[PDB]
Amino acid sequence: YQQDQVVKEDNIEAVGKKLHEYNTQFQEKSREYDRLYEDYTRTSQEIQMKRTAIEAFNETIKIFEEQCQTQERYSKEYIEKFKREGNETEIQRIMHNYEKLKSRISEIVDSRRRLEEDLKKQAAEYREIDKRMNSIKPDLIQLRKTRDQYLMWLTQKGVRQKKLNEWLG
Amino acid sequence: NQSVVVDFLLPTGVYLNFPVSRNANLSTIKQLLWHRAQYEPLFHMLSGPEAYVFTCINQTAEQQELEDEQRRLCDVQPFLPVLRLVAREGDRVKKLINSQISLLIGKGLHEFDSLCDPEVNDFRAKMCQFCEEAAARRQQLGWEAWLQYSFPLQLEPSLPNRALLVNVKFEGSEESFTFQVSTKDVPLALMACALRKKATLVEQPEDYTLQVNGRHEYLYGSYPLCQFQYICSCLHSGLTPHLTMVHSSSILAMRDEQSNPAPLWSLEQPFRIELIQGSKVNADERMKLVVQAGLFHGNEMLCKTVSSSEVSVCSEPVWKQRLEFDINICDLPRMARLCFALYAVIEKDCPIAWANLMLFDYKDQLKTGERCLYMWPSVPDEKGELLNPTGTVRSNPNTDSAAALLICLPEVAPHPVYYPALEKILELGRHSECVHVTEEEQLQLREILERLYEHEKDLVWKLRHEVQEHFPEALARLLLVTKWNKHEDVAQMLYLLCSWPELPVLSALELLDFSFPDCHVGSFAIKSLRKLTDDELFQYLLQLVQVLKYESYLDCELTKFLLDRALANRKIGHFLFWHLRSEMHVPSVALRFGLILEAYCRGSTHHMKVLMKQGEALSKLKALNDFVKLSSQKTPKPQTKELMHLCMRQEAYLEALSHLQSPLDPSTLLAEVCVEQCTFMDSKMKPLWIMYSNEEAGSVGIIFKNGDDLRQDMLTLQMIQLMDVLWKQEGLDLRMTPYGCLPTGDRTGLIEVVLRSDTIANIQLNKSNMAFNKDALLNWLKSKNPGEALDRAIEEFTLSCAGYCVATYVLGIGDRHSDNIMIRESGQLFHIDFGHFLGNFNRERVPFILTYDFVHVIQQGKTNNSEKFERFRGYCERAYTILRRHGLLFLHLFALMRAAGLPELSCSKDIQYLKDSLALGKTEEEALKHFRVKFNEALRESWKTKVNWL
Ligand SMILES: COc1ncc(-c2cc(-c3ccnc(N4C[C@@H](C)O[C@@H](C)C4)c3)cc3c2CNC3=O)cc1NS(C)(=O)=O
Ligand SMILES: [Cl-]
Repeated sequence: YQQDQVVKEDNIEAVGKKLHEYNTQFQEKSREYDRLYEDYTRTSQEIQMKRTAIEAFNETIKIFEEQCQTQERYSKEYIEKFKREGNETEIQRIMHNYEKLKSRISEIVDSRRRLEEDLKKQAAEYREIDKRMNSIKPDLIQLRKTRDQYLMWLTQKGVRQKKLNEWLG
Repeated sequence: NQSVVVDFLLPTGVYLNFPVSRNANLSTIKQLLWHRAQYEPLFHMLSGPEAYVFTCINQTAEQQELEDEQRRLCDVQPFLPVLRLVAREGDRVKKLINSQISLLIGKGLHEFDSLCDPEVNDFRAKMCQFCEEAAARRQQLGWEAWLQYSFPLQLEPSLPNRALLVNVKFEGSEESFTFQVSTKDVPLALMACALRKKATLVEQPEDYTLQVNGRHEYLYGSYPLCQFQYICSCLHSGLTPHLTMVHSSSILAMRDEQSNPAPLWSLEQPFRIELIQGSKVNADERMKLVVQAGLFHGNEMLCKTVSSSEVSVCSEPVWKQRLEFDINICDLPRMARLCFALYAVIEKDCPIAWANLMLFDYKDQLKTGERCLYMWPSVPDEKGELLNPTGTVRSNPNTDSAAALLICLPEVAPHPVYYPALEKILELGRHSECVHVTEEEQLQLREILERLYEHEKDLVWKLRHEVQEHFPEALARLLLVTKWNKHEDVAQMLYLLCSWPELPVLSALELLDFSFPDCHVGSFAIKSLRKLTDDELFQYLLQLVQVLKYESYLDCELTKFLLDRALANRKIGHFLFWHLRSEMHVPSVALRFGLILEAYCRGSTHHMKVLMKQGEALSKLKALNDFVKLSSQKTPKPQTKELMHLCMRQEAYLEALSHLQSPLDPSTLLAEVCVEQCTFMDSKMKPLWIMYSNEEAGSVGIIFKNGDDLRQDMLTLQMIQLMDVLWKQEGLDLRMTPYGCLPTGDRTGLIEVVLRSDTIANIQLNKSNMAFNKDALLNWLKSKNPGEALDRAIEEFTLSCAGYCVATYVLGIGDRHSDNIMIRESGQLFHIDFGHFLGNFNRERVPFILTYDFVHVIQQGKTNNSEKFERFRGYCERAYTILRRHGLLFLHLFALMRAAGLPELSCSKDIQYLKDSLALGKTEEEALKHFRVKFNEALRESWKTKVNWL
């Protein structure tokens, strides 16, 4: 009784010719997916590097913010005792030193922000890769199942293993 | 440029910014800092330089107090060139360890904290405590015990009774005493005799041990001198041994370098789940998304896999569906596994991603409430299943960009519910024991258990009491016939497991496979693995590590077992460390492997120092290989070789690569780089060839290969080693050279250089005819073995060729040719670069292969020498037979390696290859007559191959 065969019956040479074609297309699409899966994994590593580099910027900035806390708390003592007793020159050094610290932080924040912009762009890549991967999968699967149906059709028909290997090579 | 601008934050609040050299050590920078600080405000408030320690944010985003100030800023390698001064004191011992662990293991310890996971926090708490105790307990005990931990004996698997001389000396004294001693002498005999040479009063022999000078290999215990690898290696070669007597005190000097730090079934309504929302889905808009779900236990389904409706494709698809499964809450087994797969479908099949969740948590509680499962991408393969129940349970680490199904396990009862304790299991399990006295089914079960199908399964289940009684080894067969989707059955089977007799190591290996998920099963398996000797455990350590990949929870028996053994034996620790460390780049295992490496490190602070030196050597080799890779594209090789050296001459490069224990063998010492002999090979990834020297020993070499994958070559070499042990254990030394191969990192590793060797292709290239050219291998062995030594050299070749012929047949390794087969000057054929195995490459069985060239050497140049050729046939036949006797060991081991995700070892066929190649389905007589037909046909083929060769 009836069974849903995808292969239309022509002859051994006609069917074997399509096995070579469908196998060639399968190996080529398998190369394509594997090329993307590298870019997937590589990007997944690169994003995770970037994500911890952002954390290191956070922690470094934290250290700078702690320095600002200290300076303001510490300066209180040696500005009263310096305002009286003449030394407004040291007050000016103390404070200009502080302004040089605050100015460095802005640069570190600027470089943090640049990496945040890279991670945003590289997240866009990752997603697009995965989208492209998921569009190629259904082709890769149906070409696998087609290739296998033609093998099984020829095996049933009684085609010798030497002949099948000519086509699959 | 050479110098870096560095930010300096002083504790007065003052900020100071100036250039310093990359090569400058931190102590030099602190001097420059104090010199500059003078002329900046509030200097007089600071204490002395020694009162403070630099702090910085390292590459792993963590603050590090930099205690060792003899370190270059380029090796400290802070994230930004920013150094902060802080108060020295505050338990500096624990601070320093916590820092070094992060850099050593690759992942930062704060990344465990960030997760806010109890399971992680309890693991760390429980295991770090456990390891800290053992290491403290190790430090208390004697020097002999410590010597056993640090340098366990390297014995042969073990007749001669010969006499041969041995050089001995003492520690410090230049002069040396050579004296005679027989093969079967216990080490004390040599020591006491060496002390008489010292006297002819002062010391006693039991406060001493012999060090094989050159290396960290010590000679002690009740075993005779002939069973030690060094002496055995010295006897076979003919060379004289060289030892050094060392005092007990001098060994306590190694031990005390540094100290370790101080210290219900009342819920019968069906199981169901709420599927809420997708997130961050990437798919084609024309298609529509479906989510298929199914409950699993091991590989088998518990019930039918119900699915969702087709919602339209978008980033944030929303279902809000109740999914009801055909199984009750009370029926669920302990390791019940809900498994998802998001599919993209044409409306009228693309697997996007998948995710698995354990229904019970690590504290035995049934999980309720919302869960945001971050999914893993589906990769298409030959057997495209709906779901992936063998896949991991921990979520995708990339929560930033990855997909996710949002679901919600409903509240089943007001108070929480657990899986019952072992007491309540044995309550239900003990009862309902019945149907004794059945004679007809004793033939039927024996027939069944001397070889599963559904008819046969119910018979095994009925006669489970008799299986335990008469067929104990068939536990795994019984475990699978047990219906895990009914809690009555699960109680009854567990009751038997508690009373089940201890199985042999072989049987217990099978029970570690993914098909046997239950905690009680794995526990029983380890119970039986606990009798492994350190030598035998080492032979399976790769496989045990891989099995962790399909464990459910972090704290498990297998992990505790591995850590137990690593803390007791430093060599096992060493190789456990690198097996784990080389997979920390793999997202699916990074956390699990991360937390274990922390535990090991905390109980192995001694070795932690050694692994740091290795890590930094490997750190520089990447940088060196990357320069060579880039240079090869630009210029010719000769000049790249001189340019490689110029990089190797540097302070940071020379010292990092100099003076470290080999990763391939921590007993082996890599001392002085021979930069003259350093080079790189012509190969796609251009792997570095680093030669060392040692005035104590003696010339070791390594290969740093980066870009290709070495896991398959390690597995293959592990197996050829395992074979060699099995052959040696039946008194057959086939002169194999299973060189060391260790994956250290992301497509990165070391390979042992076998000294005094060349490829068959290169040996034959000297005497070329350009279209007799033969006898090139035979001519070569004359120059390296003159006169009487040639007869040995031919025997080494015959013996070695036999083993490598059988090995390569059995493992199914093709693509064997002149430029990947190597001879040694001793005359030992050995194989390199096993890129493919088990028939892969296209997928056909690799026939047994004799080369004419090798047969000609075996026959000693003669056209017919059947006396000598029969010997070789016997060596092959004996070899093959022995491997069959241990066929199940190979199958079980390879079955666990399926965990590793190697392309060429991924399924039953790949395992079946080993079954057929070893003819395990046939009797030993039948197997061996089939091997002769293969042999004979390889011999007929041998002529036909070289007649075609022009
Ligand atoms: C896993 O992958 C590998 N497995 C093994 C090896 C390998 C290769 C050779 C060898 C092969 C061919 N030629 C030579 N030369 C002769 C020598 C006098 O001078 C050299 C510069 C060239 C040496 C020797 C050894 C090993 C392992 N232990 C050895 O002793 C290499 C790779 N990696 S690769 C490069 O990509 O094949
Ligand atoms: Cl940077």
